[PDB]
Amino acid sequence: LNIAVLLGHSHDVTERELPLDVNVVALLMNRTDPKSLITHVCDLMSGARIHGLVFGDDTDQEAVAQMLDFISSQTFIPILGIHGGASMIMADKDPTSTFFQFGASIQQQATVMLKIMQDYDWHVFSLVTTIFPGYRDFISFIKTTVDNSFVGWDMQNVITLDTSFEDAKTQVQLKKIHSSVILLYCSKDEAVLILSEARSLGLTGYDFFWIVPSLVSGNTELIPKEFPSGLISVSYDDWDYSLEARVRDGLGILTTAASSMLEKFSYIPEAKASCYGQTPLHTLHQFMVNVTWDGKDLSFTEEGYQVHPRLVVIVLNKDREWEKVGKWENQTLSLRHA
Amino acid sequence: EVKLVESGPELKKPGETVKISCKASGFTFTNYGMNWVKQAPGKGLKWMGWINIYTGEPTYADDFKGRFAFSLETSASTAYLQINNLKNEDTATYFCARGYDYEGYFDYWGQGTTLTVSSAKTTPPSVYPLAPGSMVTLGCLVKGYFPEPVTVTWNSGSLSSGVHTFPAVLQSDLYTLSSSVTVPSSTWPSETVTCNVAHPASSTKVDKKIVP
Amino acid sequence: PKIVNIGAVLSTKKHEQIFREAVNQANKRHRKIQLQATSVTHRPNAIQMALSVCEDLISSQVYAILVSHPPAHLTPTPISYTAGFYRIPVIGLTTRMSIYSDKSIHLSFLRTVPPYSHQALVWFEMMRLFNWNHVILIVSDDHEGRAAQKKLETLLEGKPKADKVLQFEPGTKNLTALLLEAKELEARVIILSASEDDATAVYKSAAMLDMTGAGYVWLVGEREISGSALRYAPDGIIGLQLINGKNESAHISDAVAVVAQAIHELFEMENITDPPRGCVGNTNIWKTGPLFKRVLMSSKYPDGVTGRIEFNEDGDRKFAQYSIMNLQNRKLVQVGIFNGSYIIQNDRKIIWPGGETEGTLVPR
Amino acid sequence: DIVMTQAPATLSVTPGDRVSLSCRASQSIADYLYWYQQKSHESPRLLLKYPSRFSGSGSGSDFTLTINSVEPEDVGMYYCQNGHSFPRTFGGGTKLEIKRADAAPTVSIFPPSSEQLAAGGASVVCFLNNFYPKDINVKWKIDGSERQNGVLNSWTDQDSKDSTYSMSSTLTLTKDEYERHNSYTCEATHKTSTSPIVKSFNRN
Ligand SMILES: *[C@@H]1O[C@H](CO)[C@@H](O)[C@H](O)[C@H]1NC(C)=O
Ligand SMILES: *[C@@H]1O[C@H](CO)[C@@H](O)[C@H](O)[C@H]1NC(C)=O
Repeated sequence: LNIAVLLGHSHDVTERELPLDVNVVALLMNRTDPKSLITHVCDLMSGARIHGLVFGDDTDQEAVAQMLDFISSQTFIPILGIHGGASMIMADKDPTSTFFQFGASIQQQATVMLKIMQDYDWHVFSLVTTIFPGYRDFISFIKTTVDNSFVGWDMQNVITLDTSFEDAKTQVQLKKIHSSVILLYCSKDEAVLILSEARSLGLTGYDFFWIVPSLVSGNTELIPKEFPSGLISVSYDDWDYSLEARVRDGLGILTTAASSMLEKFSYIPEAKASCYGQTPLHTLHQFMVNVTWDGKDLSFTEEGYQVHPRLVVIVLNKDREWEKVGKWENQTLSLRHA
Repeated sequence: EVKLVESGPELKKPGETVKISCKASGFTFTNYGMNWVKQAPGKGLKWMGWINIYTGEPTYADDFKGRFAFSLETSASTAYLQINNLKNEDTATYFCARGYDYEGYFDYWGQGTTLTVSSAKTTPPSVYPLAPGSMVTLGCLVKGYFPEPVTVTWNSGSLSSGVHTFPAVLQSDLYTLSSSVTVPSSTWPSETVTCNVAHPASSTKVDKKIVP
Repeated sequence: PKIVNIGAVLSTKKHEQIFREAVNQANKRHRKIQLQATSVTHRPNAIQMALSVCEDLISSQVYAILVSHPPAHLTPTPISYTAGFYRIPVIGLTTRMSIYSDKSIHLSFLRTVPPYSHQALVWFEMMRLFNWNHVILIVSDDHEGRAAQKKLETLLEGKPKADKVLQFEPGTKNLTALLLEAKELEARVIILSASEDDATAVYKSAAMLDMTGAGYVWLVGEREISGSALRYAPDGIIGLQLINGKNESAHISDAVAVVAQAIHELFEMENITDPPRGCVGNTNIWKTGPLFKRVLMSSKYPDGVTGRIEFNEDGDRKFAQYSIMNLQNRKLVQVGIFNGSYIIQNDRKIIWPGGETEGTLVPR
Repeated sequence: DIVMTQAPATLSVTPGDRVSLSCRASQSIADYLYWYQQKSHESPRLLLKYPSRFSGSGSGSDFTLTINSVEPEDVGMYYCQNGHSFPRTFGGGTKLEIKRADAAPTVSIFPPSSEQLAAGGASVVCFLNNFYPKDINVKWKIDGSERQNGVLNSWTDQDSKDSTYSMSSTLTLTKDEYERHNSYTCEATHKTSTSPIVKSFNRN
């Protein structure tokens, strides 16, 4: 009934798009810090009585999704991570929360990376990870899939870097690599220091193939100078997926869950009174987990991410631009050679 | 960012009631306490009490129990100080100070509200410009007004360096002060020097210009 | 002499005074740094708590924030998220829940107390002491139950194949079928990991199948011998009690000592930035945030009021000491301590469930 | 209750010296002892929790606020507040003045304006601005005769930037009496004056 949309500066601000009447609230802000996030959602909750939030972001701060998950469990407001740090998948959604993201899990991304290597017949590869959260899930999914498949891969023992800022230690660990294809798992800030160190050792030239998940690429509009030309990445930051289309999917999920909740129950949960000063019987949690909109499956997992996210293989050309070179999204298959 | 703006100065006869507001900004209301501090003219700082803002529970001191009530709005982020049965000993400046934590130090104060409990009549000031007959110094005489205070500025507040506003002297329920402005001879009288005088009690404002 | 502020979120104003005293004693110990103490008590709701972390703590440019509980435990979460946003280290003093060991959600979190899951370290050592090779592990199907199971199976795999795991949904008071399955598996030593309410339900259903008496050994942690669970615990049960686990001041002065030692070991390096000044407008992380967290976790403070203070790879406290409690005639009796690496016997005799009585072993 | 007693009411410090202001409590209050600075015509400002030149020491019942390098902007009143028990009480305050180089006043006299006359009033104003030290004697002489009745004196607090003092004396007459005399002078005696600084005018 009442839905708000928060975005970042770019082309923006033109407001609106079944039984419910949808009053969309469109506001923009350049500040995305814990206090600014809480204040805007609370001020928005205190005036307008919003039933769901569509939030998009233009940063690399994965902790924005951490704050939106916290806000969603404290105000009982369904929040949809649409773009930016709000959509980066790191922590599992809180069970009581109603915060879902247009993002892909690490297991879904590594599925794309292995299909890339299978196409180009890259059976020999090395694994370079840090102690960053998620690296153990990354190694497991790759070890089990490689050992369970019959592609007959060769995988070097995983090279692990405990501290970035390592100076010689990074240099000593990077020398253990003896493969042409390298799967690197680390944060975007950790990748700057590692790839800059790998370039000095002559490991970033077109002799090698570096494949990194969306954690390293992050926002496709911010490219550090230390990223080498020819860097392969699997990310869900589709440039072709428009912000206008994303917020439309966000609105379509909430309105469908609203009318579905208006069919099983005779009322829509009224917004909370206030964030400050002093629980709902039913929420849209079970109604927006499975929702189809315009022939696109927008279902969410219990952990928070999408079941059918729009994965895209991107490459970094010498012009310092990410080039969409492949798409996995259709019929469970990677279509490269774009 | 973080600010505390109190209401303007008041003039009430003995036996009335006044309400002083304290509008907070830039921080999370209901996370702090509001303290009220009284200061008589040149007579030190005295604590009146405080009020929890999360729970509107006031705590009055022994000397300020009975005629003082703490109140608040929490939607407008405003703390109130109401004083009933006004006596002559209540003429003072009343500050609101934010209590860090609750019951912590007072890390942010308001500008203060000047309250005057007198039975005399309100009187607008009479502004007289002082002109003489390398550096030139001009004057402005604000005479016969009541009560305090009176805000005096020069050339719409632009003239700041070289201003000397002196404290008012009172004589039979009427105050009188004077203000001096020293400007280079390169500016006056080639340019204009305006003396601005505002008296909130009379709700008046005069602007006498200094002319040779 | 530049100032370095240390934040804190404590239970009472009395503890803030103790926090200021510990930082004052840290400044006496003597680059010259002036440590300053900035603290608040817990706010009413989690939202106001998060805002108070921004307005009262981060606005003072704190290098770290110490967190304990309120008076009358998942309360450190709003502090963890807000300060973790800028990768500012958060040192937990009270909480023992295992969700804080997951760095995917609490990346910038450390602890001066170990989580309940690390009690399996003592369970592993008693299995080596008594040469136990077949145990039955009963855990609740929740974050705390899985974490206790995973830590135990890791220590055993360092030699499955020695323990059987039975899980039950929390809140279930009908463990009759689960316990009969434990009996069918020829259960002798049972290790229980559950909450006070869940452990109570296990004990009541265990007395149903005559499994609270002879022929059984019960090895549990602290929650399972606390409050309601103790009233239904079988005589002869053996549980654990974390030494100084609930002494907030002891962990206030220990965390301050570790932070102070780590602040000076941090400023011996180059290219060091100051923590953010407030939240509004600041979206990037603290540049030297992750480095300071690595300096803290690598710290070794052996002279600690709660023993040696080292930190896990996840930031959890290492070398914690436990009391090995044995319930004798409705009264908990300390039959020894785990001093961080070994078990010390202590001159009392264990009373097994029933009539058999024996010492804290070390012999045939 | 509990009374807060501050040891020196007034102090005159040379710019750059180190001054320590004391604050003794009747009872012990541990470290719940706050320090406030109130400059002239301003609200109090919290200084110390329990700047960058202000430091705090002491505990229990005797405390001390120290300024390592005193700056000219430090002129004002300093209160210490008890925050350990209700009711919270403040100290008697400490007025901080700063020593300075001797500066002669700038004297300027102004005759009654036409507007104050042509209404019923006669007021002569004399300004003595930017001098140090603050001790000045001001005399009003009419036709060489000293006048002490009907004179009003106002003084400014010490300047934060200039560190000087200023004074205004106004001679109030009846418009009838102001016409009965011709010479109005405003003389001053100061430390920096070998001869008394005199400013006068004639209504001619
Ligand atoms: C904590 O230790 C102190 C002694 O240092 C003692 O006074 C206090 O009672 C202890 N508290 C608990 C809960 O054990
Ligand atoms: C623990 O006890 C052992 C005895 O086996 C001893 O060697 C060790 O130093 C003790 N550690 C501590 C921290 O007391």
